[PDB]
Amino acid sequence: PLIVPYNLPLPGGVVPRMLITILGTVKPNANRIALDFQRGNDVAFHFNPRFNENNRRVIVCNTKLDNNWGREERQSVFPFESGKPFKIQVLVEPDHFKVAVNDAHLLQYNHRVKKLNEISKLGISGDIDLTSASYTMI
Ligand SMILES: CO[C@@H]1[C@@H](n2cc(-c3ccc(Cl)c(F)c3F)nn2)[C@@H](O)[C@@H](CO)O[C@@H]1Cc1cn(C2(C(F)F)COC2)nn1
Ligand SMILES: [Cl-]
Repeated sequence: PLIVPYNLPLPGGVVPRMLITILGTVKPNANRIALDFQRGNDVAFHFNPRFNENNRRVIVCNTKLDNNWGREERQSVFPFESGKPFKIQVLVEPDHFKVAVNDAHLLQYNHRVKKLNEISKLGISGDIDLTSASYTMI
């Protein structure tokens, strides 16, 4: 187990068939979780579970370019529960990131940042106890 915030290096960036697995437990009374796939200061893919946005649970995804957030993609399907162990899997495909939680498909996010081989860091932050962060090629 690791203390958040945690930075997982992605040397030479990401590539199709790369499967990133994040294991942990959501804290009790969690407010937020964030995964940030970064290309330098740009955030290619921000994955942001919010547990109380106007008393609703929502997944927010976005990209940050030149320090500016773009158009949010939102999902009401919310597989996380406070206090419970989770597995987030991000599968890199040619045209999108595919996300599954606890072995159930959640969403896809089309690549806005095109240079996959420069997306060289994954930041993990928010209201979790982080057990592990690793990747493999499927
Ligand atoms: C409150 O900041 C968040 C941003 N955010 C979260 C974290 C964050 C830090 C620490 C932790 Cl531990 C953690 F979990 C975290 F989510 N940092 N930045 C990020 O979630 C962003 C996603 O779109 O939304 C917000 C910023 C934002 C959105 N927008 C609009 C458009 F441009 F997107 C939507 O109408 C205009 N303008 N600004
Ligand atoms: Cl944090």
